[PDB]
Amino acid sequence: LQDVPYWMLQNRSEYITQGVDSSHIVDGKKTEEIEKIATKRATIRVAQNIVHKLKEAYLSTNRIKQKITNEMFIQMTQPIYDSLMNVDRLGIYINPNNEEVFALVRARGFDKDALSEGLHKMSLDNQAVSILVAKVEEIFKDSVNYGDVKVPI
Repeated sequence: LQDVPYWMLQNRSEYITQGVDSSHIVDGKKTEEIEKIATKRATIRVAQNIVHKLKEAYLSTNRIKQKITNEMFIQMTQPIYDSLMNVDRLGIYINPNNEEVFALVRARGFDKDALSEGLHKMSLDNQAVSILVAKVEEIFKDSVNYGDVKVPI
């Protein structure tokens, strides 16, 4: 395993459909296992980045009429995560100081009908669900501009 690069330590919130997370080496787990854990966490981070962007676009030029609270935004994380598809690990690295494994992942897509169904089972009205799902689609469409970038251009 290569050492974590500086770019993994920089703010990468612009790369919404990419996620970076980590796992320490743990008692009686070997590296391959820890890598699976870091990668799952990295994928959960993608869902959290999307939620953050939805909350951001809400609290702007928002068109959503309904009140959506912080708790409701948090509660969107699972339905988004559940809908993610074709999540590629772009990179796996080790921190030399503490043995901690870091993963970089990118979600290439999401299952739009699954997300819709999930949001419809929260207290989100029809218009809210439609705009939110639209916004997730736009995030994915727009993600081609960064794509699989590692070292930023």
